[PDB]
Amino acid sequence: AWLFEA
Amino acid sequence: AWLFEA
Amino acid sequence: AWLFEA
Amino acid sequence: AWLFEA
Amino acid sequence: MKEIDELTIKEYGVDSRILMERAGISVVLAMEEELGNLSDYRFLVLCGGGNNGGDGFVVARNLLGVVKDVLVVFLGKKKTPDCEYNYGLYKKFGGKVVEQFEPSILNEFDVVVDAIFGTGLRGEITGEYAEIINLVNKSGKVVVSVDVPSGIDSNTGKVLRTAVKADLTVTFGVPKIGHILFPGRDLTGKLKVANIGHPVHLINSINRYVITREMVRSLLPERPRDSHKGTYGKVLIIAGSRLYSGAPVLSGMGSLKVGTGLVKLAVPFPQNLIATSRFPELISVPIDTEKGFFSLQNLQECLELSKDVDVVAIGPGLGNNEHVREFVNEFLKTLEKPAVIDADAINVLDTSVLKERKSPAVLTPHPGEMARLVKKTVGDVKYNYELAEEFAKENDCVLVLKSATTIVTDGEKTLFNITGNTGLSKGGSGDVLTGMIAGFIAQGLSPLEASTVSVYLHGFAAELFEQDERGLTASELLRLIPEAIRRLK
Amino acid sequence: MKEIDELTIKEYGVDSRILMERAGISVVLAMEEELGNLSDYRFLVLCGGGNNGGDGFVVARNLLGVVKDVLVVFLGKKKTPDCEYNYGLYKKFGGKVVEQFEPSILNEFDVVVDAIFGTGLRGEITGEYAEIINLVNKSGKVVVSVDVPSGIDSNTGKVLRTAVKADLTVTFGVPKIGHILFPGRDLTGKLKVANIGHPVHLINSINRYVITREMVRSLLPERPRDSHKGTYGKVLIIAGSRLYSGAPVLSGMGSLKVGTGLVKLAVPFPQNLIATSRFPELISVPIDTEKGFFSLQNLQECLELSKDVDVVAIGPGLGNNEHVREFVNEFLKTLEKPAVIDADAINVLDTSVLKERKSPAVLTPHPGEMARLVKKTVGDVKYNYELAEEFAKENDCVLVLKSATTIVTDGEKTLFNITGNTGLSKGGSGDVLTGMIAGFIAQGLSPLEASTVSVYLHGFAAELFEQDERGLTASELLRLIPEAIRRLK
Amino acid sequence: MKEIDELTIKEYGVDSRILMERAGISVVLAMEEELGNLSDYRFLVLCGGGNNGGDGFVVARNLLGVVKDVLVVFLGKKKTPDCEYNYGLYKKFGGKVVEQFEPSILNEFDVVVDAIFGTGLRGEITGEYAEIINLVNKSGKVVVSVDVPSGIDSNTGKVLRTAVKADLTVTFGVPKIGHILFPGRDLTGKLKVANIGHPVHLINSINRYVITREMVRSLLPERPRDSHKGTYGKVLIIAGSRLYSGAPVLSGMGSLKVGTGLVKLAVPFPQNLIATSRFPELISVPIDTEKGFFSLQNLQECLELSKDVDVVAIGPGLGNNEHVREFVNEFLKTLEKPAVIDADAINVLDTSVLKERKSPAVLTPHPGEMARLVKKTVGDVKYNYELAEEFAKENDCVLVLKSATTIVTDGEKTLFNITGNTGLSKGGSGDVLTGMIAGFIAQGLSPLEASTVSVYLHGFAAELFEQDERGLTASELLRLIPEAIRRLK
Ligand SMILES: Nc1ncnc2c1ncn2[C@@H]1O[C@H](COP(=O)(O)O)[C@@H](O)[C@H]1O
Ligand SMILES: Nc1ncnc2c1ncn2[C@@H]1O[C@H](COP(=O)(O)O)[C@@H](O)[C@H]1O
Ligand SMILES: Nc1ncnc2c1ncn2[C@@H]1O[C@H](COP(=O)(O)O)[C@@H](O)[C@H]1O
Ligand SMILES: Nc1ncnc2c1ncn2[C@@H]1O[C@H](COP(=O)(O)O)[C@@H](O)[C@H]1O
Ligand SMILES: Nc1ncnc2c1ncn2[C@@H]1O[C@H](COP(=O)(O)O)[C@@H](O)[C@H]1O
Ligand SMILES: Nc1ncnc2c1ncn2[C@@H]1O[C@H](COP(=O)(O)O)[C@@H](O)[C@H]1O
Ligand SMILES: [K+]
Ligand SMILES: [K+]
Ligand SMILES: [K+]
Repeated sequence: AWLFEA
Repeated sequence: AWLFEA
Repeated sequence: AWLFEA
Repeated sequence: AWLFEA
Repeated sequence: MKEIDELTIKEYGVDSRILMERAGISVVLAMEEELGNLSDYRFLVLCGGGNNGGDGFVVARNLLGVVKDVLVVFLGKKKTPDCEYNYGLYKKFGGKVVEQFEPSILNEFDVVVDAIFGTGLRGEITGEYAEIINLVNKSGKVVVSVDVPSGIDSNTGKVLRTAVKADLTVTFGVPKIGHILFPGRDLTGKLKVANIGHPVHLINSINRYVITREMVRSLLPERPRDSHKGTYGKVLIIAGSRLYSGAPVLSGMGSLKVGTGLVKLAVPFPQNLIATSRFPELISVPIDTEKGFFSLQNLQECLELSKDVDVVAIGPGLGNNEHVREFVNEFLKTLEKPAVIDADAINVLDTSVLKERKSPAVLTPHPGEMARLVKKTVGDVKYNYELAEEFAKENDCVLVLKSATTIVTDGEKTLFNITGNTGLSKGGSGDVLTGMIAGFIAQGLSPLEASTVSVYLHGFAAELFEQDERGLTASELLRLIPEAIRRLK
Repeated sequence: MKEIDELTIKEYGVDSRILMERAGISVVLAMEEELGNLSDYRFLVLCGGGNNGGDGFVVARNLLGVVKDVLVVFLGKKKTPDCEYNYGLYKKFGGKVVEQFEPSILNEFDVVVDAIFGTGLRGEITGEYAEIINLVNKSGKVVVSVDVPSGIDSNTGKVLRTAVKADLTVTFGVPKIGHILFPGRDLTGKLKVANIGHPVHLINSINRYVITREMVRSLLPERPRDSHKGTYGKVLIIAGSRLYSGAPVLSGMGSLKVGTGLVKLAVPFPQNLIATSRFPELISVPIDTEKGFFSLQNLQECLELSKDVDVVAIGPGLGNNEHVREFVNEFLKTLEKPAVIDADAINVLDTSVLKERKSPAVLTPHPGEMARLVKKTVGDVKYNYELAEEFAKENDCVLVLKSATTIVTDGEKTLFNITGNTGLSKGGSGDVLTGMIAGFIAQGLSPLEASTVSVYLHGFAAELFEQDERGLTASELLRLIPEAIRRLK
Repeated sequence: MKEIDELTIKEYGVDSRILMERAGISVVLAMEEELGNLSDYRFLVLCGGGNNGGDGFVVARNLLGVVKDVLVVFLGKKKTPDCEYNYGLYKKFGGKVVEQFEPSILNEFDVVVDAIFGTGLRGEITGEYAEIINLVNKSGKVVVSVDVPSGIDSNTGKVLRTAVKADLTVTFGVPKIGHILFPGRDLTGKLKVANIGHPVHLINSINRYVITREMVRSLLPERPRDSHKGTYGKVLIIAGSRLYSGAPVLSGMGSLKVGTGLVKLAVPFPQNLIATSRFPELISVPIDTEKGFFSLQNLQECLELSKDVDVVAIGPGLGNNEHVREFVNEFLKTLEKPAVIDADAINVLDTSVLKERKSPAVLTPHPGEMARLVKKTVGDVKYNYELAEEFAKENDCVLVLKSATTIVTDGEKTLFNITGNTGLSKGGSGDVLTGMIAGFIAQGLSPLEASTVSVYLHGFAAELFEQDERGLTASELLRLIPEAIRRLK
């Protein structure tokens, strides 16, 4: 969740 | 698949 | 078994 | 494998 | 296919002995796949004198030493060269032949290989050949037919007085018409098509095919993410009467369930109200009629409704009286859109009106409607694919002749459908099909393409019914359609 | 087998074209079974001018239209008649041929079919044929060899300068010696034997066979419920020395683990005590020796012990000095029981003593012991099945020549064992085998039968080890034997 | 690695700000992988003034807005340029900093990120830095250390008065010696090594490595199918005494369990009898001694036994008296084979004899034996990898200095082993290792290779024990070896 929103 | 169609 | 021995 | 060796 | 064996020998250079060997071992391999290990079984091979029997001799020779017992009953008078060569080999390899059939001989064997006649059969079977076929059919043994079950006419599927009932049939290159049409399709049992060495270009040249899953998958129209209902077309269905208020609803939903964007029905008031109360997604336009039926008084209203649409379906539950006739014929004459013409629209059709139409049409009769249309007996038209070809060609249309095997032709290309089951033998199944074809045309498929995909899916949906097929009704079929479509992919 | 193709053509009457077709389609069917659906792959078929290359042309033709791409690189100068016929067909069916090999051509293909040479190869491969084989071996493509990998000598298993490493080899009728012996057995990869239409009587006439599960199952002695230890025989094992105290124990338990009723060891004191402390089921008789080794002083005691037994095993850990030589040779000369002669008993053996013996013997040397015995180099005797045949015949004995493929012969019948793995490459595995053979003889099998069943099971037990084979030791092998026996049934 | 950061900045041109950013986000990603979703947690980041603290500032900034609470306690006086830049960013992004540590501040947080000192620490920690580390260690919070736990010396693994106990440590480029040696390896907790953008060529230049699964897999010798016991080499083990009769057996089976073809022990009589009674696969030669120990009287017999072998292991349970000393030293002086020198052979060794030997040797001492050998205290030699390097180089040998992390060096290349557990802290585990090394040399690996693979596998087998490690014994370890080998592949 820190690096990416999907 | 080489010898037969079914 | 007819075509091949293994 | 790119970011971390463990 | 007779021309295909010939070309592969005479112009490609493949020895006919090699084709015969490849055919015979195919049969051995098909039996292994179906029966498992063959060493347990005793085989009775029944050979005629032609090349079918030759194929048998190859089977018999190949089974020598590997299985429990083999015996050939040779039933011909003379042998063709290739049959003779192979009789000669079977004998050299130590195989036993006899020329007399004893009724009790079925006793000592488990499998009957039927290599008596193949596609080389003219005229009725009588005498001993018949007796022996009747004996095999009463025996309860497992039956494997070489090429076609002996006694089927391979060009029509007809039983020539009598014919072998096989559990398994192994044919070569391509299915023959006889395996595809009834009664022959019934007597074929499980059908395997063996590649025996014909050049692929020849196999594919064949002008008549069975509709397959693969063919239908590649014809399904695309569903682009950026779409709206108009992308998927509009259908108008002109149908129903005070007598037949159900037909419109089943056709309408046939169209919607295959992915059509918008379906409008035109149905006499108040019967139009039936549709939207069952399926409120439909548009159902009240037509004001004098006595419950469409007539010329409704002509202008219907042409008007048809300007905003891509295809018009007409016929189901219209009734068949003079005023319906006038209306249907004047309508089809003026409508400059694709027409799908079913049921009562066919019963009242003037076929002169199909010739003069610039726009395309699909007709979808069952044999009774086809009989009346061309003024022949049901028996003359049933499974008559050449008559269907002539008619489509003469009238510039696609004809979909409904039956347990359905024929779809445009006069050049002819296709056979083998999906479905007896659950569709119930009124209203036909109505659903009409709707499916119109919907597929609306989505941009040609009339022949729309017809091919629809008959396939319509039958496949029937096979997906969970309970006994005989309890299937058109409303359940509608529900199964999108499962069919999903299973296709 | 060369004589087998010949007889099947010339006396049975099978056209050689038909044998060639059947061979080629076997190869196609074997590749389907191994690679799954073939339509995804691109094929490069490498054809010589002989009948092996002809087989290739049949493969190539059969793949036309069905797979992604096919190409034949034809590498011969001249074509045999059947190769020519099939080159002719491949070309008519529309197949592409070239006669120059470009190194980069492996780039555009996934499967290399190696139909360059078969059993028709004499002498070393050089020049372009070699270059191309070296290229294929470096390519990392999947390799299918027709008949034998090109460059194996099919009569010996030797690499003729260079040879193809195949993932799959499809051979015809019967395995050839070349597939069975190393290095050839290594280069064969997974071996399929195809039936291509030879009469079964000819296939079975073959004088040399591979030991199979089926063969061994039917040789295992019966275990009648009403039995006692004497039903299953008595073994005496004469073994060990002050230097080698382990060997007796492993041989003894080899005998017991195959179902022998009673095993007695005769081992110099106190080393005899080692056996019963590990396995108290054994009987281990102390032999009083001068210096830790058997000598003539122990001759009478050993003949006495051998009167109450069915078979005597001798050799493991005896040591090899003059007094052991005198003893072993005088003992074997007087013993009128079957002898199993292993290890040091072989090193000191006078072969004149084997001829004069009325009773039977099995010798079980590895190649180093066989070399010294017949006074040749290890390289002359290794995998030399004809030398083993001559020796068994001249000395009226069964010879079991140990190696990764073991040869068992009596001079008339020769068998090859292919079970086992590198875990048996450890001292003491041989000792276990000696015991297994003696035990099986004790139970009533002939020397050749006992030897056949033992080498098979000994190898199969090794393959059942749960962990990495390299950590297998003789004591674990003993434990796995009865699992092997159970898995056999 | 200090030189590696420098070269990557100064010659490759990577801004040091970019290395620092990449380091900080690595830490964030490692915590996510270990703690799952981070939004639930409250973070206390403890930053010094150096670049370690800078890394902390990057972590802290990156957590802003995404997690429940963040706070930086900054504990330095001055900031380096990159630390300052990042303090500046943290503050601009709205992050809170304080410069005073309140004992109770651990109360309001779940995770302590320790960015106080890294590889930039000289000399002992005292004063507040110590107090705060002692507070964190008492707190029971989850602790994540940036680079190395603050207070470990990254070159030795020593605790500089006091040090942080981390649950997770994220380091950069390569593991540092401090993570690998104790006590530091204990305080590191779970170690992740992050790639932060150093050129790969630099990473690999590193002269000292940890033995990995991958490294060991690629060193395992091949097992060619066509092999026999001589393919896999012969070992002689010279060992045991009347006092220590077990050692020979455990060394012997160490050799066999790694795949050696033949192992011979030379053990004073009757203690030699012990080995074959436990493992009859071994050869155990009786040596006739005066009083239960090897002496010069056995020199000639042992050189003779060593002619037929590939490697000799010597030492385990020999005893340490003058006559053993004379024997070991004269033997090693004359033996022209590779030697593996363990236990008592090391205690009596004259190191002048290692220099004059043409053939190679591996010495395998624990720290007590290493201490006596070089005449230093246990504390001076334990984990002293540079001393081990000097000694291997000066004596032309491989040294394997045993401990929970074992060091293997030849003077040029140094490797660290981290497999194993406290179950190996039991007599006889060392004996098994000696055998494994000798066996691997016998199979054709160099002394350094044999040593690397053996220490790895020896430890990995221990970890495979099913029950509590403390109940592990050398005999169970032997059984687990081949499982280790299998699990390696
Ligand atoms: N999502 C859409 N994209 C483009 N045109 C649309 C869309 N929805 C409605 N229209 C237009 O509005 C008219 C009625 O649309 P429809 O109801 O989709 O047949 C059509 O002539 C379309 O051009
Ligand atoms: N026994 C059957 N097997 C397969 N399809 C059938 C069978 N009976 C009827 N059908 C199909 O069901 C529909 C009947 O339509 P209709 O004859 O207009 O009532 C047509 O699509 C037929 O091809
Ligand atoms: N269960 C049995 N049935 C028949 N004979 C036996 C049995 N047990 C022992 N004997 C006899 O006792 C002698 C020693 O037997 P064994 O110990 O089985 O070799 C043999 O000569 C056998 O005939
Ligand atoms: N399977 C084999 N292949 C080649 N040589 C062997 C084999 N077995 C034994 N030998 C030879 O016999 C001697 C003793 O073999 P080994 O017992 O394997 O060390 C060696 O010098 C080998 O050359
Ligand atoms: N790599 C291998 N694969 C299969 N069997 C082997 C292998 N190496 C040795 N053996 C067998 O193990 C035993 C070795 O016995 P000896 O050569 O007397 O020590 C014989 O039965 C060999 O055939
Ligand atoms: N706590 C431990 N963790 C890992 N390995 C150990 C441990 N204790 C001992 N060993 C290993 O066990 C063996 C002890 O051998 P020795 O010190 O000769 O008795 C060496 O290989 C050590 O590295
Ligand atoms: K037939
Ligand atoms: K070949
Ligand atoms: K730190």
